[PDB]
Amino acid sequence: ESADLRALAKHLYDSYIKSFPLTKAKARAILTGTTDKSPFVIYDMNSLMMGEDKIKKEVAIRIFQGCQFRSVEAVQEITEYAKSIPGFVNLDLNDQVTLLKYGVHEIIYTMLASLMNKDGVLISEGQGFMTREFLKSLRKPFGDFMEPKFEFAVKFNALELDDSDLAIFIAVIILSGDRPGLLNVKPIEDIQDNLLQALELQLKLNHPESSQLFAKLLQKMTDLRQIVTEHVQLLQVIKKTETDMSLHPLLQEIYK
Ligand SMILES: CC/C=C\C/C=C\C/C=C\C/C=C\C=C\[C@H](O)CCCC(=O)O
Repeated sequence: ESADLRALAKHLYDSYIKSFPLTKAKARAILTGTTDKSPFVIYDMNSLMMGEDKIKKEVAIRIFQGCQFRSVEAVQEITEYAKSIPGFVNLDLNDQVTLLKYGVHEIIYTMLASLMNKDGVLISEGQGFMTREFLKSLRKPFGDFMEPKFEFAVKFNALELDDSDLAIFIAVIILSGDRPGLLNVKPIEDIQDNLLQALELQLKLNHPESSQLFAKLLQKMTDLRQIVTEHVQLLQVIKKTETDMSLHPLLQEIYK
């Protein structure tokens, strides 16, 4: 019955709204311009300092540290959303951790796209907007830190997916039965099968005129992996040239 799939889709979308304060709908509203949600833009040094005063230690590293914090924040959000996925908490505690460890970043960059356009990205819950040109001008090796993300966002945002779609998709990402070290693989794949069935109906009903979106979308998981890898490298480079820089223990744990 497809009525069981629609019901599953609604459960997931409902938890998605409850687990993420800044949705794509809100982001897009802000990005396309209103008066109350008009963001402050940061494109240079002055505006940066000006922003630290209106939005609420060298520029590059100080900024990068913000990224860390935010990432940790997102993880917490994703972790809580994972629990609402039917069957997920019923799995071996070890596997629950495995799926989270690997799936967390691919989900961070997927949702990050919602906050990006070709010229920049929203920060601090939509309160601010930092230009891609500023980030790209940062000091090596932090200048080439965000470029891969912007590249993906532009390509991915072209699918024109909305929140209700993204919720089933990140559910599928988490429930991947091919993660390194999964003890009990079968029960996991059984859940993804169902999720995939929800995403397939969801997309067809929500994007009737959009040919083979389901396939196009599933392909993007390829781009996501690439993004994660490149990051791990660069991240390992910062480690050596910046031995005086911290790293949240939760993030260090995920990269082993
Ligand atoms: C208060 C905000 C200050 C600086 C943030 C500026 C840009 C953040 C925009 C996107 C980053 C969001 C999440 C994380 C992105 C990075 O890719 C994570 C880097 C840390 C890591 O994952 O190892």
